[PDB]
Amino acid sequence: GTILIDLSPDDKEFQSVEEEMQSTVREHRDGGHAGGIFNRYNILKIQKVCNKKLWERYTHRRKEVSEENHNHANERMLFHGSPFVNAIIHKGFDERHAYIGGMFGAGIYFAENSSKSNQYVYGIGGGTGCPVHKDRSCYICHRQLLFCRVTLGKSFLQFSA
Amino acid sequence: MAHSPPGHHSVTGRPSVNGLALAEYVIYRGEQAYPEYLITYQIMRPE
Ligand SMILES: CN1CCN(C(=O)c2ccc(-c3cc(=O)c4ccccc4o3)cc2)CC1
Ligand SMILES: [Zn+2]
Repeated sequence: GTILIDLSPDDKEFQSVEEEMQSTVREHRDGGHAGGIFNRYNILKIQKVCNKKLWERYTHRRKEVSEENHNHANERMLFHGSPFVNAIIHKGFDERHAYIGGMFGAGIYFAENSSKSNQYVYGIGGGTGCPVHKDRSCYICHRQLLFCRVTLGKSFLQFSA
Repeated sequence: MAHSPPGHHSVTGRPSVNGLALAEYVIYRGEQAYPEYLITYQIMRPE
């Protein structure tokens, strides 16, 4: 039930999503080991992900959270980079995506920095890099990120290095 | 999937050394995220 609709580069919605992508690149403490070396991206395509059932599933849970938190879902737009992006757009997020070795326990991780999510496109630590060239800094191969609507509700604050 | 800390719906990972890093977040229910945009891109080699 998922359909992907292409946005035009002339669309304000394309432009605002590209800007959040571009403006949230930072340098990483691994010197580029995991996601590669770059200051900016070449955006090739932005598609809106449309699934009525997955949407209604998200809005139902959003209402539950909101009602537990003085009518405040605390909703954010955040990045997610994963080898399992195809499973996510078709089936949604679920417990099979829980990151067992994650520093905040077995959950699903999102980033404000697009470049942090980029570090996971080809797997934990960048895996072995792109399928074609085995290069975590490949400048040729097309990569994919999700820009996601995320319900935080009341969030537990972990101060960390 | 672990549980959210009692009384909370998510965890925020605040950066406390790298002053330029933005926050990271963790949810423990798949229904608390919707994958709204799929972005296809290349990283660009700095000049
Ligand atoms: C079932 N296991 C899920 C975790 N695995 C992942 O490959 C995985 C994919 C994406 C992420 C991911 C994706 C992110 O976008 C992200 C952003 C901030 C901090 C951490 C982040 O981690 C983590 C792990 C291995 C399989
Ligand atoms: Zn490649």
